[PDB]
Amino acid sequence: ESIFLSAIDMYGHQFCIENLQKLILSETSIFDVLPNFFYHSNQVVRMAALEVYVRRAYIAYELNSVQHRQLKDNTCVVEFQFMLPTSHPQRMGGMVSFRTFEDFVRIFDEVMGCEPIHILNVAIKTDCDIEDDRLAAMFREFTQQNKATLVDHGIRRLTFLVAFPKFFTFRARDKFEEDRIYRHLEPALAFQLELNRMRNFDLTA
Amino acid sequence: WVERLMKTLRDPSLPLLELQDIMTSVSGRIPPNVEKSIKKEMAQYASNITSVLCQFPSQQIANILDSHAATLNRKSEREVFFMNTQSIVQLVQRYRSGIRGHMKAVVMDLLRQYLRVETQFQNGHYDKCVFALREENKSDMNTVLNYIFSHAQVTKKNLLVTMLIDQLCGRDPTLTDELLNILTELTQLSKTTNAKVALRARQVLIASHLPSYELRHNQV
Repeated sequence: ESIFLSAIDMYGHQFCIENLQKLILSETSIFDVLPNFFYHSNQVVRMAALEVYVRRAYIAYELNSVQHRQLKDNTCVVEFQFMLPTSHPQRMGGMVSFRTFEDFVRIFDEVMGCEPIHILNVAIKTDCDIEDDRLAAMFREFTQQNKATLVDHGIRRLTFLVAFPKFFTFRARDKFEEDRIYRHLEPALAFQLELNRMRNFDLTA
Repeated sequence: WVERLMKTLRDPSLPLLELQDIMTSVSGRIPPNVEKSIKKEMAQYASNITSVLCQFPSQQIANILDSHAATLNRKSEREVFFMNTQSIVQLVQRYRSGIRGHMKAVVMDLLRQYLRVETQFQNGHYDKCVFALREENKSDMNTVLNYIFSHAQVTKKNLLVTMLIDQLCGRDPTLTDELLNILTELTQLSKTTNAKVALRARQVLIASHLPSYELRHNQV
């Protein structure tokens, strides 16, 4: 929290940069803390979060371009362009944060404006009562109606990050919007589980 | 003019446009290897405009150019390469320290232009300075006239210098070993007409040694 909030007064002092580099390049988990940086007072740390978390998560991916965009709101988005060197032979993605439910559904088609290579992630401030069913139904109610993830350009998966962090990954393209297998997993760190090895099995989480 | 210079120098897309202008005017006589490397680096920097963990890749362009130089291909690969890349070398040299370092260095150059004039009107009366300049510049009296002409409008120069110092060492409590030398020389302008530019300079020399309220707030 100190590293994240201290770089926001003025960035480019050549010590906050290395601190963010340490946070991205460290082995210790910091995902129990990152989702809580919605603003906390500042409204710029959003970008500072959105660029670190992804960087922290997408370790097996060759990330070549990060960009910070903002809508004419208090909605900052970060877009990413990356690729796999020697796996499934260019991907893109983006991440945005919202407040408690509604800014997500309100400007969903706008924040989307970053083969279905696009990967869209979203974080929402619901810091209460770890309850998979309620949050899952809340997000699924919107994904079951809004199919922009298929008809806009094609988005492989939509990740719902509840702020310790609870991850609900959905695919509103062909299948029912639910995933009991990759729940609570970061979709970029889903490879670091050796769970795809269970090829000959129908799994039940 | 000062505010627009400040905002322009802080806009990350400026050296991108300088790169585009020097490279578009030179489409040939450059090896395709260094050209493609520069293209990829500037495309990355363009895709990462106005985002954290982003700086102009001057060092990477310098690296690929100096690598092709280290290979040192002979017989019209040496001379053509070393000549038709000097613009990009100058571009990375200007932005060797990033957009912020270039921003500070430009104002430093303006302040050095100020000192270039005013350091000749200290250490003596007016007539002593004029005589010394005539003795130093025997082969041309235009130089002495330029000196006197510049010194005539020293009050307007002082106003612009105050506006420059306001944006060079303001909300950034830190000073390098180059700004400090300019400020030291600028504070030694004992002549009262330049007191305005000395006094403010001393403020900087004492202002950039204070806490930013972030250390105390975070720790407490």
